Amino acid sequence: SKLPANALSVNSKEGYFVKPSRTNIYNRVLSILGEGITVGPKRFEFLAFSASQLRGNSVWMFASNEKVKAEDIREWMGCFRKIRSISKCAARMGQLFSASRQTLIVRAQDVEQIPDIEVTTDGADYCFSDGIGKISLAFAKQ
Amino acid sequence: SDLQSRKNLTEEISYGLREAEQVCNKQQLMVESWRDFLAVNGEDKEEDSVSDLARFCYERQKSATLSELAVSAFKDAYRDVQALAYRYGDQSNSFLIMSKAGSKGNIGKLVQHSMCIGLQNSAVSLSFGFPRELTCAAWNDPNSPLRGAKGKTTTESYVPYGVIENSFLTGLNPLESFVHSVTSRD
Amino acid sequence: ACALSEAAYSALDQPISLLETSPLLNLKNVLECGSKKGQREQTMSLYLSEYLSKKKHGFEYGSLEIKNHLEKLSFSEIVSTSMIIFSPVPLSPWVCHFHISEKVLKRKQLSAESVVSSLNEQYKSRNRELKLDIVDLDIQNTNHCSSDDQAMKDDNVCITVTVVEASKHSVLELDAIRLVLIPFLLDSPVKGDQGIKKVNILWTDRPKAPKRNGELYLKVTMYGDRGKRNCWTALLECLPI
Amino acid sequence: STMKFCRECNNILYPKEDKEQKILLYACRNCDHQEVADNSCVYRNEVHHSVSERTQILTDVASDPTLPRTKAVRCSKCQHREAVFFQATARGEEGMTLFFVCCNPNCGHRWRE
Amino acid sequence: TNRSTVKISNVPQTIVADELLRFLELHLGEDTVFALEIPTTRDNWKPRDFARVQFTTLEVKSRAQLLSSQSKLLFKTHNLRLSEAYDDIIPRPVDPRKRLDDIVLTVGFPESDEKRFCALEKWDGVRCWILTEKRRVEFWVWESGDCYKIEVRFEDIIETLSCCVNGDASEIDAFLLKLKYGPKVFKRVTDRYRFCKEDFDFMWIRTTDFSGSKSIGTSTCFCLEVHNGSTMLDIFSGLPYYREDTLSLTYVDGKTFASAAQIVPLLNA
Amino acid sequence: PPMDYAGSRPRLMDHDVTLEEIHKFFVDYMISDTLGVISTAHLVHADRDPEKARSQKCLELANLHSRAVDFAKTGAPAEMPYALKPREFPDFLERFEKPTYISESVFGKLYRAVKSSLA
RNA sequence: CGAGAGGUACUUUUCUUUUCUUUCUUCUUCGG
RNA sequence: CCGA
Ligand SMILES: [Zn+2]
Ligand SMILES: [Zn+2]
Repeated sequence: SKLPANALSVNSKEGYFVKPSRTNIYNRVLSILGEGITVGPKRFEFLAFSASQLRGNSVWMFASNEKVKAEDIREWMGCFRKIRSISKCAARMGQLFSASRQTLIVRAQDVEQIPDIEVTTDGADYCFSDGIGKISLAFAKQ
Repeated sequence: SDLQSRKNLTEEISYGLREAEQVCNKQQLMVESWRDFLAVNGEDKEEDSVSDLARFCYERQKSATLSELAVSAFKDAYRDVQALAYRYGDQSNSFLIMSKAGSKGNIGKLVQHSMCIGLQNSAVSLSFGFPRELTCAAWNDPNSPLRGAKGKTTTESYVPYGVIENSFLTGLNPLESFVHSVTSRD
Repeated sequence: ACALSEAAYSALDQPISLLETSPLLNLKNVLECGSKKGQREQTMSLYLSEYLSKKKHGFEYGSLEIKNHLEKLSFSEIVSTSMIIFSPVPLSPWVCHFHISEKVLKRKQLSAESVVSSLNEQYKSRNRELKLDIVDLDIQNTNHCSSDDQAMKDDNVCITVTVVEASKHSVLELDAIRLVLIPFLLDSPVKGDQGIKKVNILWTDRPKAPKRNGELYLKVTMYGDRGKRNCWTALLECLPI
Repeated sequence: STMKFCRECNNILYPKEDKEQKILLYACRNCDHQEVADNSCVYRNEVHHSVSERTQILTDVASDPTLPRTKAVRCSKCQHREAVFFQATARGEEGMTLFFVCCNPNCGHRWRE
Repeated sequence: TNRSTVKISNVPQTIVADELLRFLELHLGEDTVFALEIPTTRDNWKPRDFARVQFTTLEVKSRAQLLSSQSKLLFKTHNLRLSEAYDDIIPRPVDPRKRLDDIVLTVGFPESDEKRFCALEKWDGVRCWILTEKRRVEFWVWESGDCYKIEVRFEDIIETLSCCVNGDASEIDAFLLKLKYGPKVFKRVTDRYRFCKEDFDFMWIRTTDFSGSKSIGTSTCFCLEVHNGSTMLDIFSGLPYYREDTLSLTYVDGKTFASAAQIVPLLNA
Repeated sequence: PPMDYAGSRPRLMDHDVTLEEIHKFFVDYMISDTLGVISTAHLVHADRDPEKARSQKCLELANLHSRAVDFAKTGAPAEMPYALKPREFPDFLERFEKPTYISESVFGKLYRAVKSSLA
């Protein structure tokens, strides 16, 4: 079943204000995420987790073989050093994990950046081009 | 009504004053020097800053704003200590009748008559403080704020702040009577 | 007048604390308020705008950004160790070294270049310092000075103050630099203006000058202007905000 | 501020920079002696603004201001409106985030912005 | 009739728990009150207008309810009114036979193709509380001073047996439990209005396995060795999926599977 | 009129991620996750209270829902307060353990209309 | 007739419900 | 299982 908020990080008022106390389940799940599991002649390392894996308390794991490793598959997706957040750097590593069907590869020369449009009414920032884009008639057929 | 009710009343007063002292010690941390401690982070001195029971009383009397934010922090926590005269007192009590009728007196006079005097402070800057115990051992302490400069660098002026655990019925200590005389001379 | 005097006799003639006053003195200061001089206090009370409530906790952030902008913060409260180091064209034998830790600059929301810019902004606008035949005063910020005196802070910055001499040694005396040049820039603010004593944020329930249709407000205490300018006309120049 | 003593005169010394040698020397005013200086340090002072000695504790000098209080919020544990707000930093963040501290004496709760 | 914890409606606010305890033990029998708790708004100096009392049996609870309904409980000019509480003050089964004291608990799994049992570790002098109303069973395993509560639900048990260690079929001294899921492990960590009659002033937090050899994580089968199981068969018949049959077993030596990793139920590759 | 759209302030660190803060964010996502109770408490506080979806206890829950759905985006928890849980469930729920109560809203009528059909 | 002394003479003159929170560990909602 |  789902792990509750009382099986780990139990609250305990110590001193002036209350403070959450991390029990042995906290240090167990942290040790499993850090070191990994070791079944067979293999060892599974933390790759990433998707957006719905975070709500369902699941995670993806990979074993470092002779060909690739757990770091190479992570840097093959992209470079996450330009994100100074803790939640967004984890959320952008689960963006490329959707249940999809692959199509042909578009080269790096076929990029065209249109300047966006936005409105600012009464001090509140708004935008119309959140994630939209343009595509041709024949590209939908291909 | 009997001796056990008076013993339970004194045991409740002795814990209510100890809780009000902790309320004032909590409220004394609301300054611009403990902003790294009041924030939700990992502090190393979180167990060493709470045990300073005499340093907080020394810092409350040396400055004028920390005593002003602690008098108001004692006076609202004492509203639950003053609410014990209606539980233990009977409906045929003459002081409760004269206080609920509004003819003469209030509950603040009955608390000092029966349970405890409470907060004793003066609005004038003097050259001595109160040793937070008002006992015989507190008067003979050489590193006490009652004598003068405690050496924490010397001290020049104090704002007197003292709580009397006794009342006007059980009798006051000579140090507690001196504290009451200083706070009532004005 | 009888209804006011009857409230004047039956009032508490004892002060509550050292910060406040008696209810009798508070009535006396209100009734005898036309003295047109005294103590140079001139306390003001600024309010907040209506459009600041469009953000999450916008009033608290606005009051904190105001109190961070128009409060005086001297240069002496930022430095930790001042020294004079014989550095040796050099053109100056004495260089004032001001070492500042990197924690108080992040705590007061300052930087190593902003304090040099605000020191130059007070040097180029205040001629109250006595004349030592000074033509220029350059300030060189350095995060690691080579002054081999006491290597006790490896995570602090240094500020070197150098006086420009007019091809002579009439400025090179130590006593004048120690007594005039050092307290001039140490009593100069790096944040806010010079004529504001203290700013505190207060919460009120029945405020003066009510709105059209409980709120947070600030209480600015300004220094007494010795010139002909008013304290309100100096508070208005609140030009960035 | 750093004072030294003469070798034979046993008097005070004064710093005297030699313009023809571009060095620092300490010359005795009474006896004709010019000693070699060391480390070029002629002044050192831990900057303490306590210029009002034995008078700062009588009147409120306000060397430690109070934190402001607001009543336009509500705590999570208790349903109290009064709360202490201030600005600080986190353990590893970069910037300044708003914190809150409840004013209720029995709540003991604190939360971020 | 499920719980014995009774909530008194109007207690005086000028009393202590000892004055109510002596009053209840004067009106009812001697030391018939197990737990007593007066909730406080403050820490230790402001009791509330009600209190919770837990008795030792149901007969004294019904007698106290009959005395309260007839208005025969006058404590300092206050008529006590009894009602029903929400839960027990201490999760303890109200049965003198269900609280098995000083028994032998051993863990393991069937090793061979027969109905044998290999023991990894052995726990001596443990408690056993069969909570029928809460539908769970709990054990108190003391190890290196501190104790660890091991909660086992009724839905996790899929096969209840009746074994015999001493060989004789009439000497039923073991009860084999088969757990589908795993048990919840707890830990004990470390004053005026609470009497409580025993040592229960602590708290339970969910921790990991306490054994140094980590035997509990690979302990899907249990074996409750009792002192003398003769009339306990009527109590153990209330366990779900209880096979009504006596069957022997063999205590195999099983200290070989001793790993030190966090992931316990793995074969040595 | 509509509600606000800007969420909480983002939290930027002064260094790079050392692959342990992601572990801490994944483990601390289990605790302080009150996303499962906001939509329940809003649905009960709209059934038990008249002038539904316009009272203050509905506006605080609507703000807490918009703050809780951004917990996967930014690291700001929801912090569901006390004195806002209903402690009583309506008729159109499957919670047969809580001390429920007969719902007088349109949801109780729609729940009884299917019992009138499966009879 | 003016000066110096001691004495009567402001007494509580504004604290607010005395009923304010610990019965806790509990389903996110939609479409493939 | 996946996408707001
Ligand atoms: Zn330097
Ligand atoms: Zn609160």
